[PDB]
Amino acid sequence: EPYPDDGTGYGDYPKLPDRSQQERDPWYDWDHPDLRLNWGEPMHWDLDMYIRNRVDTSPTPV
Amino acid sequence: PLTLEGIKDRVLYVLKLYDKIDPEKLSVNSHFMKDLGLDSLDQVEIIMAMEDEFGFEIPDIDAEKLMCPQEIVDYIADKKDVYE
Amino acid sequence: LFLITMLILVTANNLFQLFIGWEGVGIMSFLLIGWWYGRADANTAALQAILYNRIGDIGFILAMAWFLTNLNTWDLQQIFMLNPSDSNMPLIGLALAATGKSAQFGLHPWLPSAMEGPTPVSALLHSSTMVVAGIFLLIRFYPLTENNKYIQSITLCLGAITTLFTAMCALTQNDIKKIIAFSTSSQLGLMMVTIGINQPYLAFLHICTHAFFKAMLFMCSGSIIHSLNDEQDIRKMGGLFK
Amino acid sequence: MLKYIIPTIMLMPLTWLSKNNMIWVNSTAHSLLISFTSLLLMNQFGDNSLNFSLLFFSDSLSTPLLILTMWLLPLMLMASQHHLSKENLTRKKLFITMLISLQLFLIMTFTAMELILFYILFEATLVPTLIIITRWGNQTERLNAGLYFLFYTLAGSLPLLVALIYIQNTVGSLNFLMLQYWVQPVHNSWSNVFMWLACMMAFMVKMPLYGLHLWLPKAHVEAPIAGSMVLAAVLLKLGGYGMLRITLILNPMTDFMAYPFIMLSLWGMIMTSSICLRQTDLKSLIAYSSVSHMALVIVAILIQTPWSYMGATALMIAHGLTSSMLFCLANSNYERIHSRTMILARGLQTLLPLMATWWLLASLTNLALPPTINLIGELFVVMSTFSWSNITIILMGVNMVITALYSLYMLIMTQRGKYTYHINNISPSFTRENALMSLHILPLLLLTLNPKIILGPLY
Amino acid sequence: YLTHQQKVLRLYKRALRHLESWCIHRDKYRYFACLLRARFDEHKNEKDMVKATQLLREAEEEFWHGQHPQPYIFPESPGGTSYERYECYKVPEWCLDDWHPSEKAMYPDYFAKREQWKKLRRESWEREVKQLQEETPVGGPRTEALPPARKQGDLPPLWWHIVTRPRERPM
Amino acid sequence: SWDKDVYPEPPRRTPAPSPQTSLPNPITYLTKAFDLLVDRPVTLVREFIERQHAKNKYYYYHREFRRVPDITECQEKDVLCMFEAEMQWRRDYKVDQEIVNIIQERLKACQQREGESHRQNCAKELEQFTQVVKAYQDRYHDLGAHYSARKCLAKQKQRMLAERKAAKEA
Amino acid sequence: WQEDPEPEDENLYEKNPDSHGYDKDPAVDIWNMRVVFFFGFSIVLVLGSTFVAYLPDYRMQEWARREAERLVKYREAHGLPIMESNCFDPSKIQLPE
Amino acid sequence: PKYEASRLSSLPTTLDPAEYDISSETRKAQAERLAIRSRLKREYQLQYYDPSRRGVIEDPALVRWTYARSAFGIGPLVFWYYVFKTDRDRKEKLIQEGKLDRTFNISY
Amino acid sequence: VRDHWVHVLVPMGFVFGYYLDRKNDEKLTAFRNKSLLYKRELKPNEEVTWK
Amino acid sequence: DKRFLKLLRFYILLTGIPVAIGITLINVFIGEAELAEIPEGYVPEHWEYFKHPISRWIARTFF
Ligand SMILES: CCCCCCCCCCCCO[C@@H]1O[C@H](CO)[C@@H](O[C@H]2O[C@H](CO)[C@@H](O)[C@H](O)[C@H]2O)[C@H](O)[C@H]1O
Ligand SMILES: CCCCCCCCCCCCO[C@@H]1O[C@H](CO)[C@@H](O[C@H]2O[C@H](CO)[C@@H](O)[C@H](O)[C@H]2O)[C@H](O)[C@H]1O
Ligand SMILES: CCCCCCCCCCCCO[C@@H]1O[C@H](CO)[C@@H](O[C@H]2O[C@H](CO)[C@@H](O)[C@H](O)[C@H]2O)[C@H](O)[C@H]1O
Ligand SMILES: CCCCCCCCCCCCO[C@@H]1O[C@H](CO)[C@@H](O[C@H]2O[C@H](CO)[C@@H](O)[C@H](O)[C@H]2O)[C@H](O)[C@H]1O
Ligand SMILES: CCCCCCCCCCCCO[C@@H]1O[C@H](CO)[C@@H](O[C@H]2O[C@H](CO)[C@@H](O)[C@H](O)[C@H]2O)[C@H](O)[C@H]1O
Repeated sequence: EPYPDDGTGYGDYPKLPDRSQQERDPWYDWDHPDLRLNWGEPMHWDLDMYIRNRVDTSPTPV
Repeated sequence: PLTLEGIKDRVLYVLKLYDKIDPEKLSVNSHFMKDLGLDSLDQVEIIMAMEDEFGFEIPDIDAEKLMCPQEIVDYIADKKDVYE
Repeated sequence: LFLITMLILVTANNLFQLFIGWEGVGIMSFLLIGWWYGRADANTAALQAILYNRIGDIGFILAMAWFLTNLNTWDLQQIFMLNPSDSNMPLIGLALAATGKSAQFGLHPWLPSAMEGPTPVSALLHSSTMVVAGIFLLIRFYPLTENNKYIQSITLCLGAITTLFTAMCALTQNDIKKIIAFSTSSQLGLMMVTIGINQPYLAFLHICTHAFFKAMLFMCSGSIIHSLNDEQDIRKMGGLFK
Repeated sequence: MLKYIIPTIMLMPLTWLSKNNMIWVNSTAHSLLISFTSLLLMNQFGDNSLNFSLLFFSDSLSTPLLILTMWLLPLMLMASQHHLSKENLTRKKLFITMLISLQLFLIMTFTAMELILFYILFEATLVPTLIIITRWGNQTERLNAGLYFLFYTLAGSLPLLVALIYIQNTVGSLNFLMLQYWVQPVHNSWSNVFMWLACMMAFMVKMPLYGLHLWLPKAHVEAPIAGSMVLAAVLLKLGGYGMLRITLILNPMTDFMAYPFIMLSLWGMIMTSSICLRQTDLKSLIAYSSVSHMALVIVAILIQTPWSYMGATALMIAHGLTSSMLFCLANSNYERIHSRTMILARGLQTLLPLMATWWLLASLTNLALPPTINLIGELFVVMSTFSWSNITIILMGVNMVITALYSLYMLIMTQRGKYTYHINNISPSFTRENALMSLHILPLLLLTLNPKIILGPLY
Repeated sequence: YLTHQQKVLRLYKRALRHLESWCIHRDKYRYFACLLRARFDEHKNEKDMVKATQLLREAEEEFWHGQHPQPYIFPESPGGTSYERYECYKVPEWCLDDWHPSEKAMYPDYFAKREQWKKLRRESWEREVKQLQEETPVGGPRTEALPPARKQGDLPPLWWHIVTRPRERPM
Repeated sequence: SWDKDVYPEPPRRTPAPSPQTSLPNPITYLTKAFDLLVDRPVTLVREFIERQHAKNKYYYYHREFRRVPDITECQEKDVLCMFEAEMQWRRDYKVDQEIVNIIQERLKACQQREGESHRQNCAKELEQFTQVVKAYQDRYHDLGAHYSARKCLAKQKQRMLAERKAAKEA
Repeated sequence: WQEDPEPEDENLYEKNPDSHGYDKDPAVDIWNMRVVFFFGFSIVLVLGSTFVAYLPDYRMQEWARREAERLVKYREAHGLPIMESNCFDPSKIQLPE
Repeated sequence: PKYEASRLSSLPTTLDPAEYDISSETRKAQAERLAIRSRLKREYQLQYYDPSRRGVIEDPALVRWTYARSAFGIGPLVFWYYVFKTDRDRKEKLIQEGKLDRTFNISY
Repeated sequence: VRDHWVHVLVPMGFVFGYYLDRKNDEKLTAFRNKSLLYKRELKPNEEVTWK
Repeated sequence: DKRFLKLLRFYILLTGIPVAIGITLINVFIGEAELAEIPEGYVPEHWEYFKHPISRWIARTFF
């Protein structure tokens, strides 16, 4: 699913869920364990914002 | 410093303090389901005691596969880099 | 190096030399909090300390700019001699810088996060180096603050909310290092309260006395953690008295 | 200045007449000797500038920029010789010739008394710089980077030429020593508003001013290492040096004409610092970092205070070494993994422990840790702009926080964390690379002991 | 992706761990753990699978309300205090290739044994690639499972980075 | 080593020891140790060095600048006269900066020297500092980075015109 | 078209484990390290830092201090103001009007 | 009390109503996703485990990301212009009147 | 020496540059010992105050 | 890394030690100049307005 067709400049780059990398399964054998990414999978447009050192979107107990 | 025999001794020691297991029937190769008559709820509690015995977590995807004491000894030995 | 930068800070006679020590302890705390640099949470905590302390540094440079513009000096001797009466702006800057350095409410979360560092780091960070620097800066400037009731009211309420809020956080924490860290934040708030009641020398005495037993508490927690193979949750301790 | 012009020119026959395998040894060795003699320019007086002849002079503004220029040539030679190792011999010698010809134009540019002479030399630097980028860049869009760089410059520089020729007709001279005594005030009129803009916009593009800056990241991403080094360290400062000189004849009109550029600079420094937090190309991040730092220099020059001019001089020198060192650090990773993507090769402190230290020191100077001359320059500007208006401390302080955030973010992302598993060609740091890093940082830190030689004429 | 049986068993373990965080004391935990087990044993034989899914969904709603906001985490588990603590000391084995000959000379026995492993790796690789070609359907792998070696002298395909990975406590 | 009139200090008043205890003073014994172990060897090295210095006595001088006509006496655009006047004004500007620095050093030394009594006892220094800063401000403040004797004169004449007007309205 | 394949990257350390990274030829590589280290560190940095440390009163700030001391001494000994507001003598100024 | 998801705090998977109703269509889609993942995993692994490979395994997903990413404009300038202009007009007015204190201000 | 003769080029360029800088001062001697600031009487063995 | 730091240390000290020793001997055995009033009728050389022997050597030789 692409980003909405505006002048924003996303082209056909996929719009992926707005979730932190912290939400990915820490036990799965990621090709990049520190980022929890597999080689070849499409990267979120804002991946650099969602690395584990930055913005977390994980469910909260409250 | 853990050893293969040391790990095995403690895995069986924990199982021999579990009332649902008869310590006479228990061996390293006893299947928790087929030989000891336990259920999968029981298996989850066995894995939890192992995690408590050695102080580290066994993720659910790996834990569900450990159906006898030897498979637990192998799993613990592999994660702790025990070769002897 | 962490000790050296602190002694630069404490013996500094002009604001530029003091700024050298101020920023030095900040970066040494970044290097020691992020000691285990393969751990993302350690790197995150180390950068968080830099973030909050650089927000407080805005206050430090504001005071530096006001003192140069209005008094033509960065030397403590000339500032106290000229004794400005419209000191609201320079002191508000110092209070902001102290708030970051001493983890007062608003710029406070980084101090408990600093528990990422090895235990000796926490013992030295919380006792004789970084965190008391914010309090020390305000004690250095008591000749100005003792004539400013408005500044006293601000530091009083800031310390009061700090000492109560962080002590309240400590009531439920299960990590032994965080309980002690929140104890330091609460003790820092009390020191800020002492500054707010115009008792700088009492605030200074608490820095000295606090150093002894706060560093001891961390070393005792480190003794426990080491004997329990890096366990830090108090729910897994118990029965250690004998 | 002939004692520097002639030996620099002689570097050309040295390079072309050297044995094939000695071109880097000979050019590097002798360019370092020229750099050593450049320290004779430190004979500065309290009142008068050092006026050699009818063509060239050297005051405390030009001298530190001259020393930086001649220091940078051997560093660029050291930095270039590896990725040019497969080049054929004639094209290597042509590459070294461009660098030498760039030094020749630069040292003449910084020492010219007459402003048209400064203009011609200021323009001449474009040719070797453009040729270095388009001929020896790696990627397809180096051709576009050249055109953007070329035509941004000429869009501003041609109005400057017209203004300069107009000023000589009215005043009778463009000798900078004469202008100091015959300068007359600039009264309000639309004609003087365009004279002001024509006198300034060319230097604004070079700095670059925020809003005229997009050529810079494009240029850096395409340039070879030596191109980035000279561009970041010296070529940007041509605009800073030009503004510091030409503002002499723009008073009092600068009072109100500076506002829109100060607003662009003050806000632009926050915008570009924030942009650095989200850059994915390491070279592009360093390029945006330069824009943010040079925004401070523009503010310092425009508010025209003794403290701001001293800070501007120190910032220009300090940034030149720091930014050049960062491109060299970024390039050392690139020569292993052949990518500028910042997230590609992580955890490099585990694999390259000493290069991690250089990264640490470069980052610490980039965020202006006291008492580095980076902080001295920044602090002086912050001091002076507070007097200009107290509210500026808010934007200055916020920029300090963001700069620390992206500087350390660079360090944490590339050097810390876990190493990338599949990257198995991270060979140990070479002696050449370690020497290159240390030849930036050591003189930069030694300047802390004697900052006065980089504070400029207002000292 | 998870079966119903897997979801119930995951919930039981997760619920028990949070209950322990609440109870703290072992005798108190034992008591309430058995009560919790009896709640699962009550509906163990529910054969109506629509009813069973309702039981699990309410159970997970109950868990979310009653979870500990600061549960106990094993120190080296994700989110624990020692998680990734030793990553900085893990150095990949290819780094030894770049050691200077004088450094390698300090460990003559170790580096001779390393050469045998590198030879074992080189001579095995083609058979590993061939085994994977023969056993992979036309569309490519449908799962990530890798096979064992099938003959004598063969090694299980793609073994090097498992077998020679850094020790958990490498220094 | 320096002019006591430029950098004055009041006469020093040190009370005599007056022990009211039988316990020995540790500072007195450390002082004697410091004299024997630190000062004397230090003094011996220095006296050897000064003996070498006395064998080679040579001098340097403080440069004297003749006075030249001010910018007020320079014809417009006459750069030869303007140049000398401008250079002289620049030398004077640096000198006035150091005059202020001397007075600030006096003030700061008094503040430290007088301790908790500085506010009263440093009044004379405070007054002298106040006056020199006012004179310095009048001469040189607000000229800008491109300052000159011309701009300095323009400011003085603006100040003189404001003073002439105010006196007239009185 | 007909075109060469991309060359494989070369590791200087494989042929020369002692490489300084300057040249594939070991003799040239060692010479190039020596000029950089000698002319860079031994000469420019060490001697250049020494040269800067001993510059003769850079920009007269020491002379200015001595001169200021001479004027402060003279003016206070003669009951004169340390500094006057006026930079130039009013007698030499003819105001407008 | 039901969970309210927010942009910065997602709905937990155990509370997501679509996690318990998994049909044949959903299972088929998950298998297609696992197949794509496995195919990429194998392609990566045959290079990562190749004993003769020295270098970087170029990732087209990473390249596409950097390429896509490398591919409120007067309002704040006007806002800041009026803030500083208003402040400096006020300040200049007071200095001309003598009502601004600059007693010890000789650095600028 | 055909091996190392090229190493005198930059050093000779510096000497020639130094010499030409000095010759240029010889063309700018119109105010030598004539500025109001520095003008004086020549010393007995002095031909010129500076060169 | 260790080789580079040894080379860096050696080449800094190669001239650093001789310069450090040279400064000490100059300070000890030549010493600094002494301030004097300009004798009446005496015109000092431009390098006689500086105190340290290295500074007045720099002024004499180069400036
Ligand atoms: C009469 C007016 C004209 C005046 C001309 C004055 C200069 C005359 C120079 C004549 C000699 C030229 O020398 C001839 O060219 C070059 C450099 O010299 C030499 O060959 C060169 O090859 C390579 C460079 O490519 C290097 O190793 C080195 O520069 C040199 O050996 C030839 O072996 C020599 O035969
Ligand atoms: C990024 C670019 C930033 C651009 C900033 C633009 C600043 C604009 C400045 C506007 C002021 C221009 O200069 C202004 O020109 C007019 C010329 O008619 C002068 O005024 C002159 O013409 C008008 C006619 O309307 C007469 O009323 C007036 O008597 C006469 O002196 C003003 O004295 C001068 O103030
Ligand atoms: C005024 C300052 C000038 C400073 C210039 C500094 C330049 C330093 C460059 C040094 C490089 C020397 O590099 C190399 O060393 C030796 C020198 O005998 C020679 O190498 C070899 O040459 C021939 C044999 O082939 C022999 O005479 C020599 O003994 C042998 O070592 C090379 O001909 C020279 O190129
Ligand atoms: C650390 C190495 C630094 C290398 C660079 C410096 C090299 C030269 C340094 C010292 C040179 C000798 O220093 C020089 O000695 C004599 C003092 O004897 C001084 O000369 C002065 O006194 C001597 C008598 O003593 C007489 O010649 C005369 O009265 C006067 O010229 C010089 O003004 C001084 O500069
Ligand atoms: C950072 C250091 C860089 C070093 C670079 C090295 C370049 C080499 C420069 C050598 C220059 C020597 O140049 C020569 O020195 C002697 C010193 O006795 C000077 O000698 C003269 O100096 C002054 C000039 O008024 C007088 O004392 C007198 O006329 C005479 O002694 C000459 O004026 C100069 O022609």
